[PDB]
Amino acid sequence: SFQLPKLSYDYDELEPYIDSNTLSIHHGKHHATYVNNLNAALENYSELHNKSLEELLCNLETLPKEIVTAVRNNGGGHYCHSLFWEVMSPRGGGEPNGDVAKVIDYYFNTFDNLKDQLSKAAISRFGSGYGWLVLDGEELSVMSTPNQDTPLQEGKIPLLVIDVWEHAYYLKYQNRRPEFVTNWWHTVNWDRVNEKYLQAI
Amino acid sequence: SFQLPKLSYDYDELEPYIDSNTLSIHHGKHHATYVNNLNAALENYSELHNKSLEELLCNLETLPKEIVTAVRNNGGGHYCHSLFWEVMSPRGGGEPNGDVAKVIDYYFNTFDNLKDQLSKAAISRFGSGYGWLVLDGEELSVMSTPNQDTPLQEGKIPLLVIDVWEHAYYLKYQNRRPEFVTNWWHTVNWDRVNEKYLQAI
Ligand SMILES: [Mn+2]
Ligand SMILES: [Mn+2]
Repeated sequence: SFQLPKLSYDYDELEPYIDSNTLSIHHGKHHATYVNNLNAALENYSELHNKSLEELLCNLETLPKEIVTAVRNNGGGHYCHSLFWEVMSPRGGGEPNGDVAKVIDYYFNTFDNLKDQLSKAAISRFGSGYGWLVLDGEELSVMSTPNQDTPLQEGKIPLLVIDVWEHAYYLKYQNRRPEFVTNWWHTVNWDRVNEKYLQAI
Repeated sequence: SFQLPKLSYDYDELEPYIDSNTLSIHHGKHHATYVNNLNAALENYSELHNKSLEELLCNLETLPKEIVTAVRNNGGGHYCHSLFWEVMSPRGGGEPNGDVAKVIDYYFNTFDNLKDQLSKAAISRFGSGYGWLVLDGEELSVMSTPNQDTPLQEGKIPLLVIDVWEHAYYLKYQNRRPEFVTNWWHTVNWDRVNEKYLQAI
């Protein structure tokens, strides 16, 4: 039922920021595996077949105990990676544009300050996880999550995410997570972020 | 003044099971960083300068709140990597020997069954962490931990450990964690596992 989304670009089109082999494995093995495991967990619970990915991740307590973890982990993996691919682009980078640029300045004063704060949140996530920009009411804030956990469980709406699982960066950057994060800003699709923000409100 | 331990073997000596680049970075960068951050956290707390690593990690609940996470994470990293290196060897692999082989048969029926159980525990540890063989009273058992957490916390004594942080295996095995686990078995220093068992009594 859940499907692996096609990327908007080819596996070599985020070079040199993200290497081609990594993008192909990260999408075609890691993300594909979360989708397949999510579908396996839900196969035999047809009462859940019409839940959207968001509904599942917003209501994890109410699932059968046999599958809550599988849905948390693989549903999370599906959600997080799907957003990650959407917010990068072969012609991204630079400063925010559109309506969201304005709300960014409102809450962070400058874009450079947002970049500093999200970068710190991502680098400071110990072990596997993500850094996030979220809408919490009218407010923009930065946070991190462990593993494939998401902000939806907390009522916050993701606009932008960076994957700091070691698989996201180890082939090119090895232990140098901060160098990966510095490079990742060059890929950011501010057009798509602005679309996510409008959707959110 | 914790120190990075010397390996018992050169960086190319676990080939072809673990690549030399990985071994060099994993010991010389990752493990070194945990040691350096551990020493940095303890520097301002003179009370603690004579506590052993085992003491620190068995009594986290009592450290200053300003540094407990730093000690858990970096003390953990030094403990876990220090054991990881001593349980592998260029002479390792195969079926267990010595007294521990008899205790393995006693609790698992056969060694092949221990191997299945520990491999499963390592593979199923979602995110970053470790798989362990521990002594829990007189009884030996298999478990996993997240991040740089150890069984000491819980009163159990480590005899053997596998690192399943992605940094342990990504350069050679990428997403194929099961393949990495299969190869790691060819490295196991059963002499050292035996010594750790005898001491655990
Ligand atoms: Mn990922
Ligand atoms: Mn490690």
